Amino acid sequence: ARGPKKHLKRLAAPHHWLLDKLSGCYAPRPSAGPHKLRESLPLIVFLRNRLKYALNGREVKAILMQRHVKVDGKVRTDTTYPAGFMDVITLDATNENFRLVYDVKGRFAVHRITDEEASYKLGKVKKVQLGKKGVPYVVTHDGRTIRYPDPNIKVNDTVKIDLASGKITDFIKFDAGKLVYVTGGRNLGRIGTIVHKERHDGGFDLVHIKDSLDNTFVTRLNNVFVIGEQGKPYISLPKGKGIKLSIAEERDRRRAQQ
Amino acid sequence: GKGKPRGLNSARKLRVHRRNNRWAENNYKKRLLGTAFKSSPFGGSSHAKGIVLEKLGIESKQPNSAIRKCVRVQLIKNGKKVTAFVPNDGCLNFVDENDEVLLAGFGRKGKAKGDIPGVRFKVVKVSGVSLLALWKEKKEKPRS
Amino acid sequence: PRAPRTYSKTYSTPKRPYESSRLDAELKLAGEFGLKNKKEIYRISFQLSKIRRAARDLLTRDEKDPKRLFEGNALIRRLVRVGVLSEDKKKLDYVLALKVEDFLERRLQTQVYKLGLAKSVHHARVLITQRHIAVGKQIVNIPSFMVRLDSEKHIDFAPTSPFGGARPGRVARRNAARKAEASG
Amino acid sequence: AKVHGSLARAGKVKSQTPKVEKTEKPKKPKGRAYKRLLYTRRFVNVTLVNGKRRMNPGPS
Amino acid sequence: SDAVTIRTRKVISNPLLARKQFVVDVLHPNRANVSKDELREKLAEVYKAEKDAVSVFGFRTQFGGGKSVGFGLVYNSVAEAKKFEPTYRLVRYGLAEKVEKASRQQRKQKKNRDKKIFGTGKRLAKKVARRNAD
RNA sequence: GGAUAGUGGCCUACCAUGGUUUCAACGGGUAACGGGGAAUAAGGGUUCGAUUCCGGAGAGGGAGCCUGAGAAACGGCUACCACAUCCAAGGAAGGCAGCAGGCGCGCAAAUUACCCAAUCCUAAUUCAGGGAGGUAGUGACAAUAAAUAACGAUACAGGGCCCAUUCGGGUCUUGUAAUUGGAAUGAGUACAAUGUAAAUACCUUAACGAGGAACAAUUGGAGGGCAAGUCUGGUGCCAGCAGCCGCGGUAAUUCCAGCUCCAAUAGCGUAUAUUAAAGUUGUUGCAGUUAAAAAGCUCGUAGUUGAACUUUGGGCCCGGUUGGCCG
RNA sequence: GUCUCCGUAGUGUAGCGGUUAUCACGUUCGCCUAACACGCGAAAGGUCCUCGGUUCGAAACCGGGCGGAAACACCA
Repeated sequence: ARGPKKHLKRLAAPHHWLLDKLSGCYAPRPSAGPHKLRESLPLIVFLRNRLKYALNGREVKAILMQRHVKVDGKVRTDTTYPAGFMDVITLDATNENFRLVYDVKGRFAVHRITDEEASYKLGKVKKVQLGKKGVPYVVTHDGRTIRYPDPNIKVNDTVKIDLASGKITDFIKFDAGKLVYVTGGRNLGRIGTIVHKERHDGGFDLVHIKDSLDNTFVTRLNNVFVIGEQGKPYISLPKGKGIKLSIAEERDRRRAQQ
Repeated sequence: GKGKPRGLNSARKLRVHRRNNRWAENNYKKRLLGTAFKSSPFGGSSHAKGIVLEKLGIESKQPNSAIRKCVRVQLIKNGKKVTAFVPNDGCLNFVDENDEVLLAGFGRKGKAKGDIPGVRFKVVKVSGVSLLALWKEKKEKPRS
Repeated sequence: PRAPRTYSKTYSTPKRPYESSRLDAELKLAGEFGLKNKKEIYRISFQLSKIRRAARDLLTRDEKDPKRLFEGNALIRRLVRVGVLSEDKKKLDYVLALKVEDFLERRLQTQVYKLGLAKSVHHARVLITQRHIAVGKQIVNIPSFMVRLDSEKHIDFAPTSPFGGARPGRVARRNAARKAEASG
Repeated sequence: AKVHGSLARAGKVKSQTPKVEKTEKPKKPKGRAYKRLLYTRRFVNVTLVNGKRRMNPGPS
Repeated sequence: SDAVTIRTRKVISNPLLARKQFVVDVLHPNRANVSKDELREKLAEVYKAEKDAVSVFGFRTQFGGGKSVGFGLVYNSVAEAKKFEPTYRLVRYGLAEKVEKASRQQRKQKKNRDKKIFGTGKRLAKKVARRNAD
């Protein structure tokens, strides 16, 4: 409507943000950044409703202005910064490093990683092209541009970005027998192994990912994220590791815990 | 075959034949043709104010004997001459010429209720005060 | 532009409102259980219809059905929790065989009578509304509470009530002050 | 066929009727107590049964 | 006032904001409520701090009486309290004074009137005074 | 080939005469923004959907344009038409279908209040601004819970049963009372605390706060469907009552008042529109001899429907689900 | 608000400062049946809108008020 829109009512916000429907009629619309607004998490909601460190909106602003959090090495100062998958927030105070990894249920998590793990970030490349001056480059899922990559690196693989130096240190090829991470869709947050794939040269490539419990599901190739080989994950997996128990098994788990 | 098509690919014929056959319904024709917005004196409204032009008296229909003590009121919006009916006993004394009366339906969806011929509306409020209140002596009619 | 709140009607008026047989039935039930409005009977019947409809939809599905099993035990567990269904009747068929009297018996008004602290259901109602009776450590003034076989042992006089010790009360003080001053 | 019939008889019986005032009576209980009074009268203390129960009998 | 028994729950630590948050559970048997200054006073020594270092809000008395649930905060330093505690709670206890900036209506009218003049207006004021002197 | 940020009759020059249509084009009406959804019901379905969310159009009716990434912007300009304001008659300033409020319209719809304290947005930016928004006020649009009363003792009236010592007491009862008594909180006051940007409310709780004359609950009906009078007084085809049948012409169980009773209950009635009722829209699931309904008859397209048949049968095994001796 | 045209039984509505009556409808009354009905045979129905004067004497001569029937006005 005569230009862009800078607003988000508290009814069209993504449901994985776990926002209520009574505290105000608006939602914290993420600013333009590395990830899409529907596939990321603003810093305000993460610190106010997930970690409960801040209560009000100004408390998040005061914390952010005080140069405390560090997202992907950068301190950042925007309350609506779109932190999505494979985003590490480092806090000099409280001695905690937080990593944004999806859960089995379909939301984000508060997974805590060691300082060594926060030094590296996995990234799924999207485009490989020969740019100006003949220099090759890759386009990771976060939008980072890395020049002069490994020639073996192609589309639909994952690279290990050094974050601190912004250099590729390890690449994982996409083939059968690779542990992946589903990002997006009704089957998001599942972790499994690839057995085969039907190419379907018309768009929307499909891959048959199989869970460790012999459960198999179909997810489009655009929603996959290889996170290592079979049995060895290059990243510390979240609790549960995407078992995806049914409603019956979950109820017995609760009754075995209370 | 019960006189109707019964093929798995014959749905237009049933749909069309349904469209023409539902026109025989009184309610279907009354709603879609929109005669309530054209010929209905109220113009698709539950109530209508007007001006009391004169006091009227009509006789009952067969097997009955009474004067219904009606009234002729001109609606404001439409400007049509419409007869009304003052319901309760001793209620014409409250009403008078050049008065604002809030008309209403009579319960037959347009038709005449009983022995009253032609009259299809009843007076509910006069001069801003309800007829029932004055009849029960709960309120008094404003003078001017 | 805030999200609107959700509201629902919890009672269903009878299709035949004018019938002597049904009219006397609810009058007997209301008087026996101490109910003022027959909408209370309309409400409790509405809840019975909903659970019966939900249970009926479950009984048209085959055994070992994840949807039928999960919701079936959840509804059964809730019913046996609230005390309308006995432990040996947890088979999803007696759920359709529940009546209004069974639900009415679980109301806190009837439980107060049953434990013997009101001597009359109408006296239970005034005790309910006058805050002389509490559940656990919380004062409840709603006649319809539906105790669930676990708080039934916690039904007792509230600590902040003249009947259960505490400060003697309002009209007692006026009478006590009047006689003390008369005798002084 | 006439439409200007005499209207001087309007409110006739409304005037010739005598005037009677409602004498005060003991207050009937309202609410749950009325339902209790109905219960104690409908079933507990039913008096006139004849062959079928009667709610409001007249002078017999 | 009697047997207050201030019991704290869900205590957390924020070096980010230099404060500790906790949902304070207070029981007031046979007494109506506990005043805000009351809980703040004994909040000082349980956390080994001063009176002018704590913050409590909420305290919605539980129905029936005898219990109240509220949420409380404790700040390490006075200057940290100034720079983090919002102004409305600061003026509330004793921490600052709320100056009346007239109201919203007159401020809006004054802003529009100041918008109608292009400049400081000293030359405009002297020009209109000279022209309209007679 | 021009123009566009781009493909394109978007436009231009030339050439060909094509493109859509009974499979419902085109034209007309729309008490037509569309959808997510709402009411209603066993199922099927019908009706509605301006209205909190998403996608669109407009700033009184049209046209044109600057700036800017983004407008064909109207709380930005330019012109015309219909409106309309200030004039010391030359001239100048406007578009509330933004927040309040005013006139008119009508059956029909609120304060010319407070705050950026929350949910967010914008700027150079933590600080500032936002009738976006939130709070309060009016508010019986709709929903939830729920006061108006209960409990003892006396005067009668009972239900099993004890004495079978007469019709004596009746021990336990359930109500009727020109019987009388104790305890009980709520509505309303609110010291105070909490609430909240300041507050107003909710909750808390000092203290003050019923004995009925009291702190008073109404809305309809009592011939039938459709539960509740062969009661009293008045009226006498008059007044009037009734959604349907009908009642009233001097014996009114239907009118107008009183008594009594019943229906719902802080709710009830009425009018209009709609749904179930309606198997009276019938795909599920109508009827066509006589109640309305086989075209006079035949040919015949679109449409609908359309004979049978083409790989069976027989074994050999394996691993899963449901229960199963033995638990 | 200021100014102008009318006001007359129940409906109609005449008619005319020494004095308000008529006319049809109607309104009742004796008439018949059982209630009728038509058929009929008779008589009940106006402070002349209100007030005040002019007035021997007025409703009408005049003026004030109201009602209705028509106008123009009416930015704390």
